Amino acid sequence: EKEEAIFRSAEMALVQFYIPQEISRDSAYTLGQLGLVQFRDLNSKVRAFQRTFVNEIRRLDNVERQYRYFYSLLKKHDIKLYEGDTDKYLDGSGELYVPPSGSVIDDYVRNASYLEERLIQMEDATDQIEVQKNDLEQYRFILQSGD
Amino acid sequence: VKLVEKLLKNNNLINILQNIEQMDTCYVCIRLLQELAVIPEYRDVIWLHEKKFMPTLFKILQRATDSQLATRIVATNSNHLGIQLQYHSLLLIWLLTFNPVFANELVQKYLSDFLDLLKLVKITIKEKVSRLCISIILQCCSTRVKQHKKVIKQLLLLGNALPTVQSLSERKYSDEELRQDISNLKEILENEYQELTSFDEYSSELKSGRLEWSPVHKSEKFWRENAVRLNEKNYELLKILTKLLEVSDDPQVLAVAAHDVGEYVRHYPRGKRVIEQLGGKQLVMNHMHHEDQQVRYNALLAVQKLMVHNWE
Amino acid sequence: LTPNQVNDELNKMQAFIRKEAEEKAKEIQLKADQEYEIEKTNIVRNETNNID
Amino acid sequence: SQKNGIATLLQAEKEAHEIVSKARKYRQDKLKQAKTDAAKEIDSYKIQKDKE
Amino acid sequence: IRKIAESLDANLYDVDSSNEGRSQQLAKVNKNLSDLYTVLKTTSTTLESELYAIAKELDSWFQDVTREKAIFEILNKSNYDTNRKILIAEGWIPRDELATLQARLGEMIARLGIDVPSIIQVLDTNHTPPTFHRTNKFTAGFQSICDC
Repeated sequence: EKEEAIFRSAEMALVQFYIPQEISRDSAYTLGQLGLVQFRDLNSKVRAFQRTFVNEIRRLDNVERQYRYFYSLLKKHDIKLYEGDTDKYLDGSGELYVPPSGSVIDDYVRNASYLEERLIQMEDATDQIEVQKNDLEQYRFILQSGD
Repeated sequence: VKLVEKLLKNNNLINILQNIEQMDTCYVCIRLLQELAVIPEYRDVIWLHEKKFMPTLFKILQRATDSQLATRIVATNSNHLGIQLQYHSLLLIWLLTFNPVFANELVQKYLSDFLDLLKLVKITIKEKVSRLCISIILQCCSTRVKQHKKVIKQLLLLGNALPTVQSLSERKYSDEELRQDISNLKEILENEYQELTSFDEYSSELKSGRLEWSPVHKSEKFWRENAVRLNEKNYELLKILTKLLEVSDDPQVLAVAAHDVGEYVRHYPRGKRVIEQLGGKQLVMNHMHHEDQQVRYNALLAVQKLMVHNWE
Repeated sequence: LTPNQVNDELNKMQAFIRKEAEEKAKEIQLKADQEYEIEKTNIVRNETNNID
Repeated sequence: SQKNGIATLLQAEKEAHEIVSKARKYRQDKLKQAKTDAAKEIDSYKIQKDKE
Repeated sequence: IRKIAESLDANLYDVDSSNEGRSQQLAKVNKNLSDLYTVLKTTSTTLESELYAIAKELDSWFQDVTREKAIFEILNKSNYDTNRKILIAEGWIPRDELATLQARLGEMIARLGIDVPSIIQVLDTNHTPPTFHRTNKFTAGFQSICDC
């Protein structure tokens, strides 16, 4: 079937939910893949700091912070990025195939950390040789006038 | 008891518990066992008879290494059987262990096989796994049995997921029944490693002559907190570690040599002159030419230390 | 699909909840049995100390 | 069959939690018996030694 | 002398009025000279290799974090309770899709939910359902300018 809805107007049916929570997040792909829908949230009279997901997003946001931090240094020196190869194929048309993923994000958090250590140590422990070396050769040159 | 004594030893029954490519048989073999071994009477005795079929469990879980939602051959998979099998397996395996002797033995028996057991939830989990996946390691560390303070060391050393193990904790889960123990896990798991007496253990392993990365030392803020006591000790056995440093074949020892040299970063320059007893710059230079990445990463830090410290 | 899956959904979810109820009612009581035993053993050791 | 099933769900979950609550109450009774019977052995075990 | 020099420009240089100590100064400076130049070339390869390796994957990781973030907020648009294991949310479904999306829920049960619609029975409210219009993938600008 198909209704023009441009010589008319449409209507989307609401649905009552009593989904048990036991499929809470593993079922995320359910609507993440081809949800193609809108919601009427019921969470009212209570705010971010008062609700639950605020807590984890507080740990999350840090990863984006450090990522955009990296981006500057990455573009800094001489090199480009291949761009998201997934973006060409992973977001391929409209698919039910979106590969599953559960907790791996936390593994990503720890790994991006371990990295951020690498990055901080590198940047802050390489950014000094310059000046002390420079003054050292400066004095060396000064030595030449000792005759 | 005598009835089950007959029922235990068989020939084909072992096959009924061996069909692993086809999972129909062991399934019941062990669901009925679960409903069986509830009472200690049969629990202990039957454990005294089946100490070779753990590989059953091992496959029942190791399969998940490669998995995909809409793949493999199963019809009506886990509405009641597909991973209800895993539910059985895990619940029985932990359930039975509550005689302190049981886990006390099994841990030393198959440390490693239950090492990656941590991976059970490293990536994937579903509803009923939560309460149990690590609720055995709960028992593997409880303060009621021998070696309840002896082996988990290596568990942590090879795992290192501890930060991500915490990362499992925060994401709230619907059930109360699991937040207490999961918190308990980390709290106890921190009150010993941070308490892992540094110079005691350090000098012990040093005088041993055999060494591993021993990443405790590199985690060093609390170790530098009393590095002055190392200056007291003056680490002349580190003068010996120099002798160790000329010739090396263990990647761990070779790289930790550089790491040990390098911790000066948080240590006062009053160590700089005792270093000045050293200082032939071609030494760690030729070492720098040893470019093996696995060590080279921190070999950069090592060779770099001298000059930025000059900045320091 | 047709509105007939409710019988599966509700009944099976209650079956899961009940199943878990038996599992953990028996499990917590088994833990009770072991704790019973160890604490009784410790108290018996104390009485043996008195007797010694 | 869910308009009148909200009360049924409430009752089923309440029963599922109250049965486990009574199971844990039975656990606590078991522990109380453990202690009160490990401390009452002086009636027989202690008087064994004076008979000796 | 030194104060004005440094305030303007000066680098302290303990020197010798003859060429004898010249040798000592040459020796002491050459000490560090022999190695100074390493710092740069050493620092190079590490950042080179690490940036090459990471670049290929950081973008993917950003896509990830974004996607899981979004779904987490979507979840956050729902309700939870402890005593009763029940999750609550509402979404409005096309009138014509009154049954196909249930078959689609069929695609999230076979192995991902125990015959799980998790609900299919609906209680409806007088709240005005929204309408919709589409441009038929051929006249996007037409309808867009019409409706704006």
